[PDB]
Order: sequence, then C-alpha cells, then structure tokens
Amino acid sequence: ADQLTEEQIAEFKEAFSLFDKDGDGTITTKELGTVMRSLGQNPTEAELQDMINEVDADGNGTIDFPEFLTMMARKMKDTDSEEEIREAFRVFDKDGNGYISAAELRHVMTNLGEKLTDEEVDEMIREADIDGDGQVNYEEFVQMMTAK
Amino acid sequence: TPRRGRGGFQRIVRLVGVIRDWANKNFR
Ligand SMILES: [Ca+2]
Ligand SMILES: [Ca+2]
Ligand SMILES: [Ca+2]
Ligand SMILES: [Ca+2]
Repeated sequence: ADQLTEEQIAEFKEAFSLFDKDGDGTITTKELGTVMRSLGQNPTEAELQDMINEVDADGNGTIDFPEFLTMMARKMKDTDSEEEIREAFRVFDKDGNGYISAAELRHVMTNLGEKLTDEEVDEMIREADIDGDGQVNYEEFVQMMTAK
Repeated sequence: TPRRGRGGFQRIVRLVGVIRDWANKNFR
C-alpha cells in the first residue's frame, strides 16, 4: 500500500496548495525554490531539481499529487519530533518571540490564507497552553503537537 | 533537515503536518 488516511492525507492535500503558488496540483523548481527561500533559507536550484527528481514520477522537475503523497506514504505516516515543534514555531510566529497568542496566530492564519476567529484562535491557544498565560511555549507546543 | 530525502520538500511536509495539527486536528 501507499497512502494515508483522510486525516493524515488532509495535511498533504492542503500542503500541496501551500507549496505551489497557483495550486495547480504540481510544484516546479521555479516555485519550489521561491517558496523554499520564502520561509527563511537560501538554498540552490540544484537541490530543487535533485529533490524533485526524487519525488516526481516522470522526473520533469515537478511533483504530482500521488507522487508527493506516495513518496511520503510508503514511510512515515504519523509522527513528530522536537525539531518540528521548533521549526513550526518559527513558521507560525514571524518574529519568533518564543510565545504565540491567538491574536498573532489569527494574524498568521489570515497572513497565509486562513480566516480564523477570535474564539477559534483563543480556544486553539488556551488548549495548547498548559500554563494558560495567553501564549504558547516550546514544551507547551511539543506536547500539544504530539505529546498531548 | 532530512537524512537522505528531500530537504525543502520534507521540510514542507513536517511544517504543514505541524500547523495542520494545530489548524484543526488539535483537540479532536
Ligand atoms: Ca504550478
Ligand atoms: Ca512530473
Ligand atoms: Ca511574536
Ligand atoms: Ca504559555
């Protein structure tokens, strides 16, 4: 077999729309390197091509829906790491103040393309904030992510 | 930083998998 459940796959379908700028269902080296560096890095095209070739079926320089999923489906379906929480935190919070509040979170969601509500973000944070101080720290995040 | 896979790709894989977890599948 080579696939994931509606939940696990949920992130994959969505992710695909995050990588590709037009979300046509395929990401090329042009968009790859663009969104890649957009996060906070300055890699090379070489990685984009090589990495992509490792994911694309026809190896034309762009990954497809099943090609991206199948690759990540054959292995590693559900899991996390202390790094995902740190990197994540950096992806969520722009200034990375080691503490994200529902407000800033809402600003982030809508900043990327998500309309979150005050009650939604507030409930999302308070539910992830073990200390309930209005923000989320490392441990609070790592646990709320996997070690709930 | 994967071991022998796709950095940018896998990077996105984890990032998305993380946010999505807090996006909806958080307190399910
Ligand atoms: Ca495209
Ligand atoms: Ca292709
Ligand atoms: Ca902040
Ligand atoms: Ca807190």
